[PDB]
Amino acid sequence: AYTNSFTRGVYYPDKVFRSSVLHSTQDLFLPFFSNVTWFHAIHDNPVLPFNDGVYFASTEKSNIIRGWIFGTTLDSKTQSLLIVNNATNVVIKVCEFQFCNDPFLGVNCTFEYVSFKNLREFVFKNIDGYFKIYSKHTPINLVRDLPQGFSALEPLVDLPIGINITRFQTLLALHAAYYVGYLQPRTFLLKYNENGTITDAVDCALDPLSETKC
Amino acid sequence: KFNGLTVLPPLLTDEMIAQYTSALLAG
Amino acid sequence: VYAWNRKRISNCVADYSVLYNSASFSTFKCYGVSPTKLNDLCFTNVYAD
Amino acid sequence: SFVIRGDEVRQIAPGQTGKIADYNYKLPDDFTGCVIAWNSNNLDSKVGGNYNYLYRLFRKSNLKPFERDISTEIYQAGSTPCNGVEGFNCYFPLQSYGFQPTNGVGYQPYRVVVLSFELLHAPATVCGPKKSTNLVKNKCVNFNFNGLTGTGVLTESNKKFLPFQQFGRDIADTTDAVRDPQTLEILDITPCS
Amino acid sequence: FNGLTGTGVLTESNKKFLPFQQFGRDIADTTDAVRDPQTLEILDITPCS
Amino acid sequence: NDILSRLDPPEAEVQIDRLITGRLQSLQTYVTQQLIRAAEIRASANLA
Amino acid sequence: NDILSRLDPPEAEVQIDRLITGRLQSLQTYVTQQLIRAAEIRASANLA
Ligand SMILES: *[C@@H]1O[C@H](CO)[C@@H](O)[C@H](O)[C@H]1NC(C)=O
Ligand SMILES: *[C@@H]1O[C@H](CO)[C@@H](O)[C@H](O)[C@H]1NC(C)=O
Ligand SMILES: *[C@@H]1O[C@H](CO)[C@@H](O)[C@H](O)[C@H]1NC(C)=O
Ligand SMILES: *[C@@H]1O[C@H](CO)[C@@H](O)[C@H](O)[C@H]1NC(C)=O
Ligand SMILES: *[C@@H]1O[C@H](CO)[C@@H](O)[C@H](O)[C@H]1NC(C)=O
Ligand SMILES: *[C@@H]1O[C@H](CO)[C@@H](O)[C@H](O)[C@H]1NC(C)=O
Ligand SMILES: *[C@@H]1O[C@H](CO)[C@@H](O)[C@H](O)[C@H]1NC(C)=O
Repeated sequence: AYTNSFTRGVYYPDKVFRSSVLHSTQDLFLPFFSNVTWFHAIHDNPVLPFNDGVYFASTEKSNIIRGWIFGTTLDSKTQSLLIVNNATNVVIKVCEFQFCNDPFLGVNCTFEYVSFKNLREFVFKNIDGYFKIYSKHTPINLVRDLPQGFSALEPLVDLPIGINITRFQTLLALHAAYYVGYLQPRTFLLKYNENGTITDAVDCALDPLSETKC
Repeated sequence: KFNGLTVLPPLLTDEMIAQYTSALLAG
Repeated sequence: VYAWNRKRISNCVADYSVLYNSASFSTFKCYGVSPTKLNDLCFTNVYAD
Repeated sequence: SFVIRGDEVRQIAPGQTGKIADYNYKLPDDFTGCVIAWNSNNLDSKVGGNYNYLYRLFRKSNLKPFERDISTEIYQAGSTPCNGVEGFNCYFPLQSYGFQPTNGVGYQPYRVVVLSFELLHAPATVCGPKKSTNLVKNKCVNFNFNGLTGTGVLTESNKKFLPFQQFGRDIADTTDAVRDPQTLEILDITPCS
Repeated sequence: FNGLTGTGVLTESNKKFLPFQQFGRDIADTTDAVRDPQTLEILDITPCS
Repeated sequence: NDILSRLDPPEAEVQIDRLITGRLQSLQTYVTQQLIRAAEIRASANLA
Repeated sequence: NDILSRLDPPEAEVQIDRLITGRLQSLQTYVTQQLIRAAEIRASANLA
């Protein structure tokens, strides 16, 4: 299944405060009005390619999606990033974990850290071994598909794993539809308000009107 | 702004321009 | 040194891969052309002093 | 940190071409750091040869900067494929350094430490030891915030910096406002009259 | 062509290159026409639209 | 293309910079002369 | 200030020279455009 990613996938390109200024930047974002792959969690956690960075959003009701796996082969032969977010603690581990045929949760390590009504947006990308977590939590009232709107996305974690990653997989809590995007090196125009919050954006390669706007 | 880029005020202010136009119009 | 030889070389194809591969060369400095992109270029004449 | 041959010390630099530079450790052109090395022939050398130090001289692609490669896969030298078996036109991609004390200086082990300082602007974690001074507000002062040097007037302001934002910038990337690294408060920088 | 890299459209032409001439040049020394080193024939280089 | 096909990127950055500086000087001079000539032509057209 | 706070003078003079050349080119272009625009404005004011 496929759906329309209207205006999501835009985060802060850096950690510099800008207010009441239109800024142009070069960074890996999600395209505007594109085809993000639609998955279901009713009555589906395959392995997907990780070409140049992946947008990820989730519509939640009871916190079913709780984890992530990144790597290449995902069978403890290579180094793999594992993230598990149970009840109150966010656990990030980079051990060479042994995986099942389908990784799920029931209802040589180098680093370890332990800490629909909801829309959980994420961008995961690798730049010279840096793995960056870009996340933001917002409330929604919509169940059929991804709501149309715009919300800026913020950095929380920079993790220099230095792992070659080309394949990624998700985790589900078995007794929540989710969408996979992709990033390409585009030019955008970023609109900052008086409070320094991104309120609007323009893809300079979407249409000639936005080309003129850029 | 603050990089040495300044704006010098004109010698003739808008009130004096208005007075000149008033004098020319009355004449 | 004064009677340095000069070999005129023509009508061949040159990989230069052995020249890259041999580590016996203590000193390897290329000035007018960068060493890596040598096999992609065809030249008129080459001299080996 | 690594230990290389004395002939390979010059290869640890931007824009360097060599066996170690292309196949073992590649440096970016815009490298912001330091390269430190010293001789260790008295430590990393057995009397018969310390063959425990390995290096890669077979790879079919040059490394991208800051790349770590532990591939044991056998190099396919000839046209015939190598299905995990070495031999003729199929070579083990790593080579063992022979570290004997009787060798020359150019073929002696050197302990190399490479420092790299990402200067990307973010809350900073590693400074140097400098006696901090009390901040003075509403006065033309010569400030220094985490190495950012400038002259201006520090005043209390209302620009809500985001928690991950440390510096604010103007149109001509002059430092408009800073967050104090000791007390998490917000201040403008207005250059003196 | 013999290490000369470029982008353009190769078309059959009538510019009679002399037997010792290999490359043709424009006003701003852009490669106007080349002789193929395998078959001795003449071709223009017109950059793409 | 000759510079790109003979020199690796670190050394080329310098040659290409020399070419860019020369061509930028030529372009700026050309645009300045075009602006002056366009102003003179504008004056002639206003007279016409 | 970043260049001055990271580099000693032997590399700082080269980097500062690059900045000075770029900013001088920008200033000269700006002043030339200002002169041309001021001449046009002068012509318009003479007409007025
Ligand atoms: C998205 O998918 C639809 C079919 O569901 C297709 O018609 C359209 O061309 C696709 N757009 C892109 C940009 O791939
Ligand atoms: C969450 O998962 C971790 C696994 O690392 C486990 O140790 C922990 O007990 C779990 N529960 C909580 C409340 O953290
Ligand atoms: C950890 O890495 C080393 C490589 O130095 C390898 O020899 C070892 O087998 C690895 N550990 C496991 C459990 O595979
Ligand atoms: C990462 O692994 C894939 C195979 O899983 C390989 O094709 C690719 O070249 C690797 N990346 C690097 C930078 O070596
Ligand atoms: C900025 O935030 C304040 C709340 O502190 C709010 O009242 C104001 O409307 C916001 N301004 C903008 C432009 O969003
Ligand atoms: C600086 O000292 C204050 C106490 O005076 C402390 O609260 C603050 O956390 C210190 N700064 C950092 C970065 O730890
Ligand atoms: C290239 O091959 C043709 C035959 O296909 C031959 O006639 C020609 O001479 C060859 N080119 C050269 C430079 O020898």
